[PDB]
Amino acid sequence: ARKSKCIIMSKSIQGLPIKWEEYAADEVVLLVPTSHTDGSMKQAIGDAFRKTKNEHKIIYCDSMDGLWSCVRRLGKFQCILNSRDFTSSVVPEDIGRFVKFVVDSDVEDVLIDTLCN
Amino acid sequence: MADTCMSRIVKEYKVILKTLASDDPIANPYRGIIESLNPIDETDLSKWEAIISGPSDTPYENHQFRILIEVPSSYPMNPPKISFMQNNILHSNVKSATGEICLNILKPEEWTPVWDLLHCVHAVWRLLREPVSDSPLDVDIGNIIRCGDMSAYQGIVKYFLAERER
Repeated sequence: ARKSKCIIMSKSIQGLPIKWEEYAADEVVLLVPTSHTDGSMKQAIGDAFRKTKNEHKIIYCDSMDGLWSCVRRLGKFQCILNSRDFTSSVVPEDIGRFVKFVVDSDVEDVLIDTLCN
Repeated sequence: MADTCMSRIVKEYKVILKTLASDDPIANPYRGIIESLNPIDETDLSKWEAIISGPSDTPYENHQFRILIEVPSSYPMNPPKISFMQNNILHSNVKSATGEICLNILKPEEWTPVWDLLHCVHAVWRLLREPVSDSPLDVDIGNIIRCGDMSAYQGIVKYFLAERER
């Protein structure tokens, strides 16, 4: 038994070498911040959810406020993100009210460890 | 009362059966909008149920919704109590858990006895294509629409409606 996840898909997280076909069947949501990504998400990530008909689990968001509203309303157990892709050098204080487990990591092994259990 | 509530709901009961029988879009304005509208237990005419189909050009497309309608003893002076089923939709003007619907026409300030169920269910359907900005029961899905992030609104509802089938 695994945990439910809300994954925020910045450039760095898209880069992670994750075989997404194995996780598409699970209760995972991919929120895509188009305000901090240049084009569409990596095609092969998109393709892996389609092969199972779980393409609905990827949600594109035009603004961060709306992205975070999705996080609260979706209310999954785990919130994986990486703030380094949003600051030139933030997670609203709310989120702890709706989510149980926040992994906000820079390190690759951490990000993979959580998303693969 | 029951003298007047019963006579009036019985009149409507005949209209509803007449109206929803025909496929002719003249005598039935509710083709593919109100799929069905009937009393839950035929013996007890105070509890009705309805299946609607979400309007086109919305995240509610190609999905049905079941609506609970309670008619009070004071009908048609007082409006009915209309609600969705628990955890059946994500809509700004709808408290998803309780299924409560905040629809203007059902307030004592704006209710006219001349309005009937098919109109009331129709207004609920109309709510899905035309959300209200004023004050949401789902302040979160409400916040998404105020910030004009439609991609987010389009996807999260489609996520909700899709994951409701599996």
